[PDB]
Amino acid sequence: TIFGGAFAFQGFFDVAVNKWWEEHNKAKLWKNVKGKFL
Amino acid sequence: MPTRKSNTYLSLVNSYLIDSPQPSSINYWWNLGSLLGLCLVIQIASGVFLAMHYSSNIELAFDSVEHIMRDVNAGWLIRYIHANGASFFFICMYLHIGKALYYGSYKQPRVMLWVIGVVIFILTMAIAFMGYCLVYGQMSHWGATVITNLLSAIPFIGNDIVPFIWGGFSVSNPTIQRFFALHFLLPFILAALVCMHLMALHVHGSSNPVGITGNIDRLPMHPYFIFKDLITVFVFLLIFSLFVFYSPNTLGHPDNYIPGNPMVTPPSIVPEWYLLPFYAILRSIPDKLGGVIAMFGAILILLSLPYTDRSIIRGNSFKVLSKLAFYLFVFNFILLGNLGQLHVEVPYIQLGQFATAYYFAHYIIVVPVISTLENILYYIGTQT
Amino acid sequence: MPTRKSNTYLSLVNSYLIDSPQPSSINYWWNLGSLLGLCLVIQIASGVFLAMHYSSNIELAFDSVEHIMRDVNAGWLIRYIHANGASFFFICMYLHIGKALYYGSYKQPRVMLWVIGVVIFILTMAIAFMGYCLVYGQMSHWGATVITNLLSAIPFIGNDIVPFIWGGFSVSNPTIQRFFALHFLLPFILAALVCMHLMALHVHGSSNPVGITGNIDRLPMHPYFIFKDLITVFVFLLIFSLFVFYSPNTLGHPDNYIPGNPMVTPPSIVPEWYLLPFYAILRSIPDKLGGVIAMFGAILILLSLPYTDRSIIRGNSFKVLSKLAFYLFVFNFILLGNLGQLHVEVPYIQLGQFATAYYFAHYIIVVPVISTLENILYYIGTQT
Amino acid sequence: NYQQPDYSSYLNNKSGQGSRNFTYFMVGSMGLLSAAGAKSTVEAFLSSFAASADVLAMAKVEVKLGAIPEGKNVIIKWQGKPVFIRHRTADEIEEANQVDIKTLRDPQNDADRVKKPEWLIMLGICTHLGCVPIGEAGDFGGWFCPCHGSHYDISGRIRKGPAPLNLEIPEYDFTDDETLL
Amino acid sequence: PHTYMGWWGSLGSPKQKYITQYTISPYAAKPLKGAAYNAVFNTFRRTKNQFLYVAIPFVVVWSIWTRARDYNEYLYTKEGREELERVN
Amino acid sequence: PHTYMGWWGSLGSPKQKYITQYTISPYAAKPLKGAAYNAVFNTFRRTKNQFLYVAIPFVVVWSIWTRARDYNEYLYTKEGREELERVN
Amino acid sequence: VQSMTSVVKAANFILARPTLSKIITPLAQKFTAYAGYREMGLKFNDLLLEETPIMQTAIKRLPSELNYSRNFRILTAHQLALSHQLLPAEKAVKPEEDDNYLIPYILEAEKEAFEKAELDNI
Amino acid sequence: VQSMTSVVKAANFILARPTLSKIITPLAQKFTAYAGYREMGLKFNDLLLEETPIMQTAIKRLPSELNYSRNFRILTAHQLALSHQLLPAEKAVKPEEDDNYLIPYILEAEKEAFEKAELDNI
Ligand code: HEM
Ligand code: HEM
Ligand code: HEM
Ligand code: HEM
Ligand SMILES: Cc1cccc2c(-c3cc(C(F)(F)F)ccc3F)nn(Cc3nnn(C)n3)c12
Ligand SMILES: Cc1cccc2c(-c3cc(C(F)(F)F)ccc3F)nn(Cc3nnn(C)n3)c12
Ligand code: FES
Repeated sequence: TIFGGAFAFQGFFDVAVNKWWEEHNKAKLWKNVKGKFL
Repeated sequence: MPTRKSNTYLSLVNSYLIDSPQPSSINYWWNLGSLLGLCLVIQIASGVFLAMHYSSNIELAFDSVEHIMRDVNAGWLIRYIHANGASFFFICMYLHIGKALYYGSYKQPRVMLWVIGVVIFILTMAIAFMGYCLVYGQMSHWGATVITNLLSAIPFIGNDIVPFIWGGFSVSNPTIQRFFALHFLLPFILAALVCMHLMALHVHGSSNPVGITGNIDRLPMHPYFIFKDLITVFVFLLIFSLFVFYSPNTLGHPDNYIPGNPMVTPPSIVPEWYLLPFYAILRSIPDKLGGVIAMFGAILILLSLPYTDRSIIRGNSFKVLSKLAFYLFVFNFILLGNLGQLHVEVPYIQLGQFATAYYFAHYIIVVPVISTLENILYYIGTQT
Repeated sequence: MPTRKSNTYLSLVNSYLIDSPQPSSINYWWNLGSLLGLCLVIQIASGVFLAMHYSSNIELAFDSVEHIMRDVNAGWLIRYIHANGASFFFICMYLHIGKALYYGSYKQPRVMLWVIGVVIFILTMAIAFMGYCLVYGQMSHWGATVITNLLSAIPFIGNDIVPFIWGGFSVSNPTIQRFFALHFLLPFILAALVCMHLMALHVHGSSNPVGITGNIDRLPMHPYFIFKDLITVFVFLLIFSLFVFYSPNTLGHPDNYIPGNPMVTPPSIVPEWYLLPFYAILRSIPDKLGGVIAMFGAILILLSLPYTDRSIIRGNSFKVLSKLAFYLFVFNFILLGNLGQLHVEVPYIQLGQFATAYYFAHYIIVVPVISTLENILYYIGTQT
Repeated sequence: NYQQPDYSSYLNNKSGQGSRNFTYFMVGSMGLLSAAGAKSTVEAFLSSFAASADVLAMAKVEVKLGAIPEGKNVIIKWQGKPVFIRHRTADEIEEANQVDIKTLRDPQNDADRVKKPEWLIMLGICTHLGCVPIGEAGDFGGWFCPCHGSHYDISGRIRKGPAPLNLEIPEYDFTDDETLL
Repeated sequence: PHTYMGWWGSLGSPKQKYITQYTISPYAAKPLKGAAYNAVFNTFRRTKNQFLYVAIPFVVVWSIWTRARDYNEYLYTKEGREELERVN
Repeated sequence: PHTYMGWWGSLGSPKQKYITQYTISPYAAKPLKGAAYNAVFNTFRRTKNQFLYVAIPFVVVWSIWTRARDYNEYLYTKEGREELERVN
Repeated sequence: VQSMTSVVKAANFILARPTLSKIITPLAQKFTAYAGYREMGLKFNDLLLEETPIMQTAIKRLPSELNYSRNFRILTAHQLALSHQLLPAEKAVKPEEDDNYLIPYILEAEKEAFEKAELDNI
Repeated sequence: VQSMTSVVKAANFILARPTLSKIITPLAQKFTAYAGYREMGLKFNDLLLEETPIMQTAIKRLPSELNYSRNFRILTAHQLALSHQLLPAEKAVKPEEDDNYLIPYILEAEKEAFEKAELDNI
């Protein structure tokens, strides 16, 4: 019963943090840099 | 107030060992409890003195054990003490449970205690098996493989839980390291469950052979039952010395001294003797999921025993039919254990199925029926 | 009776956490106790999850640690949690002891508690050091060597006890295996001393900042002080996360990441920060036997503190001179710790000698003299 | 009875339900945030129980294939479990040609149990209480489970014994004289 | 705490005024008064009384076990081979 | 068990008949009544009252430490080399 | 566990028919004799599990003389079990003294409990 | 720890000499004022460590009105510590109100204890 809200909060924070982190660290990530070294 | 009652620690030690009001009529069967405690203690001690020289790594495990045997001073003694003390711990626990069943110490007032005890029993075997997997002998490796494969039978989570417990795609170094850590710890969680068991006992006190209130005649634990515990402890240690020194490997299995390799399967993958009765059930039930369910039920039905025992009289000392049924149950349990170590031969497979059937039928039919019939017989006898 | 009071285990949990009558005036400094417990728990948890992947062998120890860091899922997180949680455990313990000294919780009614606490402290350091030796980094190896060599200073048994603890002629595989086993165990003995400390507390209850009887106004630990404990726990975990994630190695020493080799001595053999105050004493005393004696006395003199505190008033919150002396003692302790990590320079060696001198002088002069003077001042002030 | 102190200032401005609703919302939010944090911590710890990167890297390792006698059963150590790589001759293929829709716990054929008769791959671990079967004692002509005497057919199907399924076929792919897992 | 056992002052026993107890200081009594007679006569009495309840179940279980073991032995000997094939 | 603290029924406190206590259900009171004023004014009051007892020992110890550190730095600098030889 | 009321009801269910009484009563008498409790100085009622609120209530309502006799019988049984000796047939509890003295009180307590449960369940 | 008798003896030792009284009494008054206990509604005697058999005896021997006033003062001090607030100078305990009401009882208890120890030691 409790696990529902806990999982919802976990997913919300995870997706929000992941999006913000990717945008803020955009240029420094491997995914965005690989194209230059291709 | 005496210092043994004012000081909190000495107050507890007093309440449990000095002026604990035990019934005067308790025979030697009531000294097994303390014995078990001693066993646990010695195991822990031996275990610690093995952890100082044992290596959890898979390639070094068996070689480190042999290093203990051959090079470490008294290493052979501690190794054998630990190995045979596991078996002796289970002997004491089986006699413990047999006493509880015979003298009806599982009835209403101590049902809570009973439950805790059952948990301990399960935990204990789930510590013994772990320990047996540490040496990583042929039997160790293949027992770990068999058990972990059986855990795969769970439908929704069994497909991926087995790698989770292994730490890999098969029993390997992660598995042995995991078992070493969990095996060093779980006995210490069990040391807490032992204290919980002792408190659940102390709340209502201990039963007696006569199956009546002990409050009419109580005696302090000390000195009487302290010295009875000393007698049983010296007897236990004398038999333990017999096994440890003069015949240590009889209880174990020779194949465990072969370095384990997954490529070679021993002719008979069989647990140590005191897991045999349960493994027998695991062999009898066709379905793997059903097999594991029945194996754990063979223990958990002890939890239903207090409610299936409709007797109005505690214990069986004064109960003809109940004593007969209990002794037949004990011999059926021994037969089941004996079948556990044999191969899967025709008469043995049918006899194992029948033995499991009767083992469960004991709890779910015989105790109810026998208890009700005996209550009726008592009243209709004394009615005249 | 509510189920929380009839059931024995829920009765105990109620007596300790739910209806425990804590004084209403206890501030946040009284929440460190539970914090320490949490720390221990987390440490044990982390420790167990490290034992499943750590290899006690000397040649595999550091490599296994690096395996935890680089290969085991979340292994870095658990490793850093354990390492920084040792330091945080000692931070909480130092604040715990500081509160005990400041608010006079060491006085008559809880002297028993005090002594158990002191024992725990010693035991804890004798668990921390051992843990630091497991990694077998340069600092780990040379700290083990230094401590074991200092153990040799005992005249009658020091010549041969050192090989006894080593398991050999120098810190080697037997030593690291021995430390791993004893270090896995001693926290679990310490978990028993923690329970003993809790009972020695519960017998007389907990003090309060005002240093007067709390019986006039007590509140149940739940919900008030439970939620205060949650506040301090979340603050502790937030700071612990800062260190674990964003700055884990600042508390540790870089040299510990160098694989240890006895042939190379690092330029500075120094303990982690929280052993510095004691090691400083060990550096200051010329004689090795005298050095170890003074190092352990710096802890054990806390046992003499309750008897040297001749104050008729509990705590320092209303004691000008006592507060001044206590703060000067705290800053002297910090200075001693700071000198602990510095090399042996002329001003530093003289200042360390003076700092140890004043550290012991605190207990053996200042508390007696200051307490008696303050009792006299109170009475001669209020007499008008 | 007597005059109470004036709480006028201390009083909240919320209604009976509003203040209680907000308090319960805050307490529940704290409880569920704690639940989320504990779930994250416990999942991170339990992920340690899972296979480390080393074990994952070691698995899916190719085997040195090549020419071998027809009918001989080679052995490997892919992911710990023995692999019964056998190059069964055309005789085994012909024998497996006899279909079997009955008297077989899981009727199958070499159509799916093997890619080509020149290279047959099958994990040696048995079905009930997984063990390494003997390479020549099978009652059906294939591998035999020594623990229970179970017989494994040349196609890996369970012929007799306590077998709960057929001899597993690893997910190994084939190539030019190589095994590509 | 309605524990059905209390401490020494009140063990939960009912009122038992009219009963008297008698014992001699062990410093004045024999330790081995009944040992010789007990270990033989009393032990045999206990064993005889409790025998049937152990024997009858033991006889039943051991008879079944002997039948099963003898049948298995017969199966694995040559003369039983065919029946081993028939039963399996 | 003459513990100086008992359980709720008898905590060991003396008789306190003529005292009366008053509180409002928290569901009816402000949680933040004094937070704004407290965190500034009250915190500054506590800090000011307790400052001297921390400052005087701190200034003493830090002055001693600074003197020691400066002296050591002078010793290990070239200008102090001779003195380092003299003192050692 | 089984309510004394239920066992008494079953016993009366049997005893009301000589067809079954003539068969079971001899067997019941032999079973009670062989039960071995009489030789220890105990009556059937002494064996009953006291640790039950109904049983405790029934005991508390027991007359003084019966309560003292029961206490002495229990103490004698404990002493005999402790000393591993049994009363001879002369001192043993004869069958006719198994008077079921405690059954009426237990039945009264059971009736009170059943009435409470039945009344509060509507 | 220090016996109240000893501290009273030392205080009278000093006070008997103006040479030291004129120097210390102002310092003692300033130190008691700065002690900070008065602003919390506490008198000196309220701070005394109660958990001592002599002290418990002395409190038990205290008159009803003094005992109730002391209970209220202790409760007020606990409330003030809990609320992190102090009484203003108007509501604070004035210096003249530090009457040392509990000292006579503590001294009587100490005299009784010392007499017991002296008499049983011969
Ligand atoms: C209830 C407690 C315990 C039980 C029932 C138990 C049981 C066992 C058993 C059955 C074995 C197999 C030994 C053999 O096959 O010869 C074993 C081995 C082992 N156990 Fe324990 N164990 C217990 C506690 C411990 C503890 C506390 C430790 C360490 C502190 C430990 C460490 C080991 C080790 C290292 C081995 C293998 C070492 C060797 O055989 O050389 N066990 N245990
Ligand atoms: C494993 C370590 C154990 C310890 C330290 C322990 C301790 C004790 C002790 C000292 C007693 C009282 C004396 C005695 O009964 O011999 C007792 C009673 C009892 N134990 Fe255990 N025991 C253990 C195992 C178990 C287990 C696994 C069970 C599971 C059913 C169990 C069931 C009982 C029962 C039913 C009683 C009550 C006996 C009575 O009232 O006559 N014991 N325990
Ligand atoms: C190491 C784990 C520890 C645990 C689990 C623990 C537990 C507790 C708890 C919960 C309290 C009451 C609340 C509090 O004081 O925070 C307490 C009180 C106390 N502790 Fe500990 N503590 C630990 C460490 C220590 C140590 C090492 C000492 C050594 C001196 C110590 C000295 C005290 C004292 C003097 C008190 C009484 C405080 C008072 O009455 O106000 N504590 N302990
Ligand atoms: C009071 C309890 C404990 C304290 C204070 C403590 C302290 C420490 C410290 C200071 C270190 C040094 C780590 C570093 O230098 O980075 C350490 C390492 C270690 N400790 Fe603990 N420890 C405790 C309990 C435990 C427990 C319960 C276990 C296992 C169950 C354990 C196992 C280890 C291991 C394996 C390491 C080295 C592993 C690694 O760093 O990769 N310790 N400990
Ligand atoms: C070698 C071996 C073969 C088959 C089974 C087992 C077991 C076993 C373990 C459990 C439990 F789930 F509890 F782990 C339950 C039932 C079992 F049959 N264990 N072992 C090794 C062993 N046997 N006895 N010991 C001290 N270890 C086996
Ligand atoms: C690296 C090192 C050097 C010198 C001393 C030490 C100690 C140390 C240990 C003890 C005790 F006897 F208690 F073990 C007492 C005093 C000490 F200075 N320890 N260490 C490693 C370390 N430091 N801090 N930790 C968590 N481990 C040293
Ligand atoms: S070996 Fe157990 S069934 Fe295949």
